[PDB]
Amino acid sequence: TKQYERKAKGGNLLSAFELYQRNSGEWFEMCRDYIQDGHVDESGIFRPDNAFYLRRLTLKDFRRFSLLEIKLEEDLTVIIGNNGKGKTSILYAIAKTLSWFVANILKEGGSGQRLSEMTDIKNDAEDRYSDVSSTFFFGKGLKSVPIRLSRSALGTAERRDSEVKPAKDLADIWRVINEVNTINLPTFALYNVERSQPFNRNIKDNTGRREERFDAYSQTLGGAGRFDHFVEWYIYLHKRTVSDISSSIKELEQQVNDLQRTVDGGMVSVKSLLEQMKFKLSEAIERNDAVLTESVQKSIVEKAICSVVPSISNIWVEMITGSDLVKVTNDGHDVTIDQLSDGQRVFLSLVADLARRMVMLNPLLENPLEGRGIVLIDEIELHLHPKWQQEVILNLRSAFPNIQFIITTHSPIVLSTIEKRCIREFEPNDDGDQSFLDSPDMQTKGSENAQILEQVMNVHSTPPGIAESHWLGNFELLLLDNSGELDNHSQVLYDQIKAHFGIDSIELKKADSLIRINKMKNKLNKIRAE
Amino acid sequence: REFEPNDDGDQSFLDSPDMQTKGSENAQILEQVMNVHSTPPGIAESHWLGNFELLLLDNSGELDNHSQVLYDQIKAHFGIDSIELKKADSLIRINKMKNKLNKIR
Amino acid sequence: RREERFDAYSQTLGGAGRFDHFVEWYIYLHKRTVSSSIKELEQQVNDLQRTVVSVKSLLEQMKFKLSEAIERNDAAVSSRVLTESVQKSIVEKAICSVVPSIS
Amino acid sequence: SWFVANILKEGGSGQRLSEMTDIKNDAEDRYSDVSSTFFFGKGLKSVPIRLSRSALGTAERRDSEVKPAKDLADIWRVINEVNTINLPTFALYNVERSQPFNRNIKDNTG
Amino acid sequence: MRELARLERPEILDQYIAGQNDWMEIDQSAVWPKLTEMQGGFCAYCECRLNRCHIEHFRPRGKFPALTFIWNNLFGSCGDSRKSGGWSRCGIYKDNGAGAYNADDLIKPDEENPDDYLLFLTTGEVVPAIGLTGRALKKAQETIRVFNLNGDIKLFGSRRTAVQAIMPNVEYLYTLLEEFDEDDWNEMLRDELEKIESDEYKTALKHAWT
RNA sequence: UAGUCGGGUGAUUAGCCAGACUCUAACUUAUUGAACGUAUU
Ligand SMILES: Nc1ncnc2c1ncn2[C@@H]1O[C@H](COP(=O)(O)OP(=O)(O)O)[C@@H](O)[C@H]1O
Ligand SMILES: [Mg+2]
Ligand SMILES: [Zn+2]
Repeated sequence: TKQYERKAKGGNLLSAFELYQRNSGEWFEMCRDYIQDGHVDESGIFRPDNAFYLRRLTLKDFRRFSLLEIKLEEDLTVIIGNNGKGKTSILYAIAKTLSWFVANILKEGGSGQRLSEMTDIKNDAEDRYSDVSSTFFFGKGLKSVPIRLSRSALGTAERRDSEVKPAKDLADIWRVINEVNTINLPTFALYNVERSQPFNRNIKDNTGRREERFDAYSQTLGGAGRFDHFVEWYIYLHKRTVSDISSSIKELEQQVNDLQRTVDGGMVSVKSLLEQMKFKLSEAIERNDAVLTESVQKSIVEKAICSVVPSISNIWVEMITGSDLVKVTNDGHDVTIDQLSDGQRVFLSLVADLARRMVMLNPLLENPLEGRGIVLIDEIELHLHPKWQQEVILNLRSAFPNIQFIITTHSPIVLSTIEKRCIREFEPNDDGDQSFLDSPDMQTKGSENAQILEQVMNVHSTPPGIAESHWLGNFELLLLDNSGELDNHSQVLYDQIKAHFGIDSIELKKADSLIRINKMKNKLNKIRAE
Repeated sequence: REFEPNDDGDQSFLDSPDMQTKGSENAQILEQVMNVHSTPPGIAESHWLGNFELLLLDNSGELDNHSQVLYDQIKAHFGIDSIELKKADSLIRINKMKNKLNKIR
Repeated sequence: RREERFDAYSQTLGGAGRFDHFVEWYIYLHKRTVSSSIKELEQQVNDLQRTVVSVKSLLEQMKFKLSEAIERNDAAVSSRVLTESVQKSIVEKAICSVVPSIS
Repeated sequence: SWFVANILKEGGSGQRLSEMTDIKNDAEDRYSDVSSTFFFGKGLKSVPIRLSRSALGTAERRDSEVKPAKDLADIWRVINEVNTINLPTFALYNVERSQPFNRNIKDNTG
Repeated sequence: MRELARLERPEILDQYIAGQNDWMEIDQSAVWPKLTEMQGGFCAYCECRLNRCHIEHFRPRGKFPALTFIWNNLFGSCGDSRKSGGWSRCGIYKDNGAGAYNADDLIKPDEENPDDYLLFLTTGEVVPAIGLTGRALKKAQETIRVFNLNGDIKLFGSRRTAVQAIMPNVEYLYTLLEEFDEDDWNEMLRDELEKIESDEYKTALKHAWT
């Protein structure tokens, strides 16, 4: 129609797509360019011209929340609060919404997930239904994609309908354009606390192939990833890389060259091995000579893992025992995956899974980890030592620079690495009638952990249920009550502090400081009186 | 019972920390027992106060153009009521007073 | 577990002849047989360890060969056994000789 | 596990060390030992227990020494049989305690 | 790091001779009373309170076996080798953690005043002093690197905390420069500087005060 | 900084130029019906 033509020529993606569907060249190219166009910034990072992110979320009578609105950052949003404030509820709500995109990218008219009629409606809601409303953004040509998931309580006669057509309409564009000419696709993933599972190498999935591209969407919003699928996929990649002879020839050529250098260096014991390898190389060259995409994929993932996971410097597949084993160099020692600590394994699993999916979904990018998507992580600090907590967010953002991360944490150490604008904080005495979440007053990035605890997380620097925690405070009060002089009572407490905390304790030094300053203040006061 | 941070598996005994932990400040336990900086070293803003102090000491305690710029950055980033800005203010005051004494001498 | 000579008597009089057991076993033997004295092997492993990035795969192979040689050396007279390469060849010959229309 | 097994049943067996995971990878002696000493009042100041496991290649078998655990557990079991006594609680809560709740509350099988 | 005043040479070093005799032979309880008089129960390099402590050869026995029973070369350092591994500053780190170093390019605290080379920030870093180039810069930078005077978190934090505890007092004293006459105010500053000899990290506390 | 408003240019829904704005904070919509603007009479 003329109306659609005008909007499409103005840059509207949906209109361009509608014109493509009715006339089934120009319009196809418009749609494909809208999805694929982008540029490399000054830092060498690819940036899509049309970004995809969640803008806003509204929850009505959902679990704890009577009515709650959240505005999200395009890059990173961190939700903080005490246990039971609904941090996990928020991520669950988002994940269910994202399931509608995934279902429709896989299958025309696919069905996403639903709100629970048993658990998800607020218990004391007068209206017996719940709504999760989301608005997504996809460039200036599609500024608003509104979705609503709704559910009425069990045994209510009036049933409230979800509104999911906009999700389906956008997902249709991705699916149909991809079918004609390959495009990069968005990654959606949820990593909840269920990602902490025991590892089993042996239990193998026979429900689809792992090398097929759309396997990247398999159980992507189930909460645990599929680290088993990663291992299978990685072994597959290894077998294919070994099998193509030119890389084997190049590898064999490199091995022959290394062995020749050793023989030239005076090690005559390896001459027999060199002759064997030269023979193998000659045979390989003689066999019919012709870069594997599989080799590059493997390298990308290996680099990602090693860059993000601090204890892991190398990862590889060994077959020589007679079974396929993935091995890693962890803290300088070669170990199996099963030998990793739970903390290391869980974090490795997260990054491995995410990297796999991004590589599979972004085949046209030079760096596939610069693809688009939305990733939800619950309790990012799960099983991490404080040292690791100080690096985790920086490493993730560097490895996946165009993903929107939505994170929950209980860690002041994590918060010390994040700007206040990214933080959304529950009011302490909320009770689920707060309308809008807000950022803390204090700047967290680069701040001391003690300050974050007190100013942002409302936790005292010393444990209130221990008497010794109050002694320095009491000591100060005693000094102030006795005109700054060390009386019998102040001396006793001083001695107690000294005896308990020790001679070079911070507490004692503070006490000493108080004595010195108060003595000097009193001397001033006497001079002034004279 | 604490493991040594650079244990390569040949540690024979697990040992108690030297500092008393019960009733101690969390920031102290981080540094003295867990071997972790109280401020994240991989954030530039964590070094600004140190850099600010060094600039002040290089210019005989007077706010030069460079020190003023950094001061303004600290103010802009941490805020007017921040502990970091108060420390910076304190540094200015003390160093100015020290320099005045030096000039009198 | 490793295999041992008297595993030949395991389930011999009920449970023998299952395709899945064969395929698993056969692939296993293939992976092992893809690609010397113990002292010589020990010396080669030591020389390769001193060199050790590109030779790391070769070192792991040689360490495996050394371990196998030690194991065979340590293994008893009662459990004496042909090399995996020979075993594989004999079974392949048997299959090709017996099974109609498999060459 | 050796105390628990023997409180429940005479000559009950506790859990063993794994040959694959529990032995140090570069162990010269190719075995692992877990030695524990328990205390039970001034009457029984030392109850030593050792769990042992040798690697697969087996130059010599290293046996676990669990008799003191069994002996003590026997005392609890036998005296309890005659007259009810209070018994010790042993429990491990590892990171596997974090798992989803199944609503489907089962049979009172009894 | 403080300027140290070496004075009198002990009798027991005269008996043992370098080359023939080994270091482990000597009675070490004979040596400590003179070092404790010199150093004041504090470390040579970091100025922690000594509790676990060992005799440190400034130039090591491996590289320099001639310098073994020489009174210049001995210093009382923090940490104990015999007790445990994983001590990561001062004498133990000089040997193991700092592998490659020129022994010439280090501040020997008995010979040289370290206050020309090292400045102590109230943030609890230690830095090269204002206006050093070439050799003096190289000596400042290597002393910091080899004794690990920032990289040890236990040290860095313990020093930072010590300085930050007194910074209310330093602020408050200099505001009363206005009101008091010189003889009163100089008595006040001398009294404070007197107290911090008995305190730990005394050089760091001096730079705050002066 | 970013987003926003938009006077000018520009074979012109682009790009470029100029000036401005900033409550945590626009996402441009629907006919033949209704109302409004224009045309017709
Ligand atoms: N249907 C519901 N009605 C009312 N309160 C609910 C309902 N479902 C959950 N809650 C409450 O919401 C909280 C759930 O917290 P959760 O979403 O896991 O947040 P967090 O992860 O921050 O603890 C608990 O306080 C629980 O009592
Ligand atoms: Mg009309
Ligand atoms: Zn020291």
